Amino acid sequence: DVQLVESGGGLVQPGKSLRLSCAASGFTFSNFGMHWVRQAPEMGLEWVAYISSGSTTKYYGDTVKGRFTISRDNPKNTLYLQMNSLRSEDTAMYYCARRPLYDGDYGYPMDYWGQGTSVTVSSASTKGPSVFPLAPAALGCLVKDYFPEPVTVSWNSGALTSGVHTFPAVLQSSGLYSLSSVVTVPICNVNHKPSNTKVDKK
Amino acid sequence: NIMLTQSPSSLAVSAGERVTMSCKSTQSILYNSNQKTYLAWYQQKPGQSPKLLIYWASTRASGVPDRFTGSGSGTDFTLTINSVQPEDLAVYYCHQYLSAWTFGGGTKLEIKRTVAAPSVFIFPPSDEQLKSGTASVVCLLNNFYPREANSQESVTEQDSKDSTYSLSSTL
Amino acid sequence: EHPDKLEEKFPQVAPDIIFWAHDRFGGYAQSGLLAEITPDKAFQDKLYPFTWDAVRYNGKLIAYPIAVEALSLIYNKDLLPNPPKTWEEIPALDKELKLMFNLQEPYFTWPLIAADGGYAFKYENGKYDIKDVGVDNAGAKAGLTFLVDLIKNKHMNADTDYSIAEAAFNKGETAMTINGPWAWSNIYGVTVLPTFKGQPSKPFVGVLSADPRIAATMENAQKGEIMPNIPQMSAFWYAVRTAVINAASGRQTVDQALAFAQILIMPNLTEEQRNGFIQSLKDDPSVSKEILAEAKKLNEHQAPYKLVINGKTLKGETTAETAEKAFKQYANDNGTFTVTE
Amino acid sequence: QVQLQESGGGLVQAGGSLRLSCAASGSIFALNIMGWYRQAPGKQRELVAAIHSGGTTNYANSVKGRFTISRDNAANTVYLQMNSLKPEDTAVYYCNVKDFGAIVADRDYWGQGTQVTVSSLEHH
Amino acid sequence: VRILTACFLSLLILSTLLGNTLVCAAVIRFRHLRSKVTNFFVISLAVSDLLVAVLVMPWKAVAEIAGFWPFGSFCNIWVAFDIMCSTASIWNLCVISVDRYWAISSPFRYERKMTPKAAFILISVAWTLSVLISFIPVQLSWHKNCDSSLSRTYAISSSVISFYIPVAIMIVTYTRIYRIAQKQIRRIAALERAAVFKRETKVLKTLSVIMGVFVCCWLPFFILNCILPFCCIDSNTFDVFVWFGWANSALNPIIYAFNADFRKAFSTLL
Ligand SMILES: CCN(CC)C(=O)[C@@H]1C=C2c3cccc4[nH]cc(c34)C[C@H]2N(C)C1
Ligand SMILES: OC[C@H]1O[C@H](O[C@H]2[C@H](O)[C@@H](O)[C@@H](O)O[C@@H]2CO)[C@H](O)[C@@H](O)[C@@H]1O
Repeated sequence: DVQLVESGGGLVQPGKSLRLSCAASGFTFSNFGMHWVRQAPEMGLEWVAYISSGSTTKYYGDTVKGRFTISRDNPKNTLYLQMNSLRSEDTAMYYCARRPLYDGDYGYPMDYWGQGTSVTVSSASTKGPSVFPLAPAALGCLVKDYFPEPVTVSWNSGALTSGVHTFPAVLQSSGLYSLSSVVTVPICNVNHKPSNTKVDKK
Repeated sequence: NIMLTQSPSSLAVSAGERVTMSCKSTQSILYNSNQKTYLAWYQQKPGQSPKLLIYWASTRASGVPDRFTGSGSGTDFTLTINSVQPEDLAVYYCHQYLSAWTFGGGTKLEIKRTVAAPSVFIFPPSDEQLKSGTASVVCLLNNFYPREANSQESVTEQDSKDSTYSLSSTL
Repeated sequence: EHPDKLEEKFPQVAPDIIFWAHDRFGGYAQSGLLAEITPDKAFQDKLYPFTWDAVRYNGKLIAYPIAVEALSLIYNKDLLPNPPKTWEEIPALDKELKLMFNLQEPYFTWPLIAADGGYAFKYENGKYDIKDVGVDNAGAKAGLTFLVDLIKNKHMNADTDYSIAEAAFNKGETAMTINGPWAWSNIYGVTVLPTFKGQPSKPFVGVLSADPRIAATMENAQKGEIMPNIPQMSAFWYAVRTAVINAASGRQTVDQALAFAQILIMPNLTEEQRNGFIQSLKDDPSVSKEILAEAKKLNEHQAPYKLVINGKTLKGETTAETAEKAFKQYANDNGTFTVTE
Repeated sequence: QVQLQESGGGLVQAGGSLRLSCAASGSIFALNIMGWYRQAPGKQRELVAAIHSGGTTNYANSVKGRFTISRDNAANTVYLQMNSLKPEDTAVYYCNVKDFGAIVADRDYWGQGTQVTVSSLEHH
Repeated sequence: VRILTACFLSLLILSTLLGNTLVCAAVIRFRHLRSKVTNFFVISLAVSDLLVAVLVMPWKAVAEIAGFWPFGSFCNIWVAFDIMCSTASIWNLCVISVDRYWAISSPFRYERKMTPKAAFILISVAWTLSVLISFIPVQLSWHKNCDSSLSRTYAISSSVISFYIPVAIMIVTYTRIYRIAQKQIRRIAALERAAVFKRETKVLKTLSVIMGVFVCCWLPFFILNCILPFCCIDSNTFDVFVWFGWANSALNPIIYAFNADFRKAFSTLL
């Protein structure tokens, strides 16, 4: 089936450039146009840019025109978004979405969306996460001292799903983030891409 | 750049109850060629990308349950769910693709249920945490129906399987 | 047979064989109206190579050349002993007697427009540039403004045509005219076209395809250029024609006529966009240049270090003393460089 | 009083052409400026084009060449031609009449403008 | 008759104060009024006019009522304030005329060049010139009950740099405006005749009501101030002309702050 994946996100400083990439598979990429959209808690969903099938017409948002540049490489079925002069509001989760052929005749809007890449802008430096195992039935793990938001936890390498609770992270007083992952049993693995850390809680 | 507005910001209804959400447009989005109104609705679950439910404001997409119905015209549109299932806990966004693509504010929907009792647990700070100097005890309260139970707390999103919240607090 | 508007009758009809210039055969072959006849080496040897080059298009031979035609200044020796050498002296000689040619067809007046450098579909690197249309340059502007000034100076009629000019020249009324070899059988002396602003006249050479007079004709030809063979010529001609009808009749100024021609030349623009640009040029000539720039812009749019930990409870990887100290601090906060416990 | 009746706005495909017309009824002094502005939802009102009674015209840097404003000889009817329309051109187009009847000041007349929408759909 | 004189003078001061206060309030209360750059100049004028009714007119009125100058050690500062306010008002009128001409002749360039910063700079330049011509010569004894006799050279210089040159500037400005308006009206009339005077008369009447008032109010005062030092004319007529030039301050807003916008503001405010 149609599949879209995104990459290139991470932690960048304000004003720096970033080349977000998107790979599409399962369909004739050269036929369908593409859209880059962004979502953030302060603005919700917000369309960023759009490129046509043949790269003849390109459209950009009102607050991003001139700063961002959308392009595509059809021989390799890839989409690219070069972001420049990144401001403080550009932090968001960016998704790629195809455009059905000739929406004017059939009316089919953007249907397939990718996985999305989270981009955060700030002057602070990256910091690896620290794990603390909280044993008691239920056992948890506290992930603290990590500034970047992108982070995931998997209990027993994903062997079970029932009874797992990954609490949303919150802004710590020291400017960092902290979360908790607890399992109610009748060891885990924490991955952090922005800092490239794969840690074992226990 | 047509702007859209969603009157219901956040509401909670019981399982199986008929719910409806309205959407207001700043101008007409009717196409004179095919005489079709160009408006669509997307569903984004917690931790997932948006999912197209209805397009053209009248035609339901493929694989979408029949409980979702779209109606309206001009600048007033309506999305109705005759029987909201626990799996339907998600955010509904209105979107238009006739003019410049824009998205609305979103309608957060929650599921109301019985008052479930919370399960309480406590965990002192581990030795590895005390080594750095932190002695923040961790309190946990699983299976809250209500969202309310140097301290900071975090609540899990209402799961679409049991419809119960879970809270944690630390020093 | 010779039906009127043959160049315009043939497209809608498609005669077994058509005798017309090669400039129109381009558009005919673009759609497949002319049959690709196979020539013979013996037949190519008996003809000149420049004729084959003129009739060549896309690297294939379409039809057989017949003869080469070029415009020349035909004057009556009974009226003046020597012909004028420069256009600037015609307004004087004329007013000393009291030039007349076909003012309807643009092919007869194009030499004056191109004399000062006017061109269309510039020939660069051996190929025509369809995007580079220089009909609005300073040379064409000067040529057309001089033409309309001469028309307004009571020197040439605004409704004259080939028939009227020929009838006036045969009766000895006009002193000189501009005509090619086809007018000799109906009709004196002939010479090169007069220069304009020091520059020579550039008449188009029309090679038909399926002596002092010849000397003057070949001189006018080598002073000019061979007509292109791209399909965009026919329409272009029509555009120029309108400009002429917009210049001699005084319906609008020179800038407006040239802008109309430029807009009509662009084939990619639809009818609605063409009419919109025409109205924009009509109601506001102050920014006509920017309007033409935007029209061109739209023409190209519709064109078809690392750390590894192996402790008893914490194991994995994460991301020289400057970095080793930071790695040690991170490990301490956790309770290729590798550390184990 | 001065009345401004605007018309010509509506739905149009991208790249097409549109001719808006505003009729001004009432006594208007000779020295006066007639212009078209655009206001988008959420954004502010910006200048699109303007024309003086002397024939001089003025356009913005984003609509120079694409848009063209003009006025009638005696009917005081303002025409605005728009070609190569873009999706970002959808807005409410207002007609501003700046009259200099009082030399010490100027009076601005508006006609509530009209909506204009530019589509972005594909066909064939 | 002295009682009647007092009544009249007080009525004039109260009317000036009320006009200036109403103008200032209507300007600072609404936002669409302050959006226009030219209006800034008016504010300055109003401010100046207000001062004329606060620190200048009441003192002279009470002095003429009492018949002498009771305010000891106050004549110098009072004359300084009077000269400053007069020069400020004259330069405000001049710059207002210049701004109107620049907006009428070339509005496309006026809307881009004339900015609030430029208006503030012009107002500050005018105020600094007024201060330099009023306070510096009086405080340094260069201008020499109380009558404040005046030297010839200083009086001539002040009258030339504060009345004659601004008057000529305003005259040429209004002449250019009238010529442009006449050209436009003639063009419109020719167009109407080809399609098959009241407007010029209206323009002339407007320009008259605008200029001739200030002319007849401030010409004889300066004429006497320039003729008296050379010598004569009596002080009663000089005081009458000074009072006329001061009433011109109250008449200013009726001419420069009485358009449709100001009328609507006054209607919706009260
Ligand atoms: C009879 C005596 N008084 C009053 C004390 C004057 O002469 C005042 C002096 C003035 C005066 C002097 C010199 C320069 C000027 N600019 C503007 C004025 C001005 C105003 C003008 N006021 C009206 C009268
Ligand atoms: O309308 C202008 C016309 O010019 C040409 O035809 C010339 C040709 O050079 C001669 O063979 C002779 O017939 O005089 C003609 C003038 O009409 C072009 O060949 C033609 O395309 C164009 O319409």
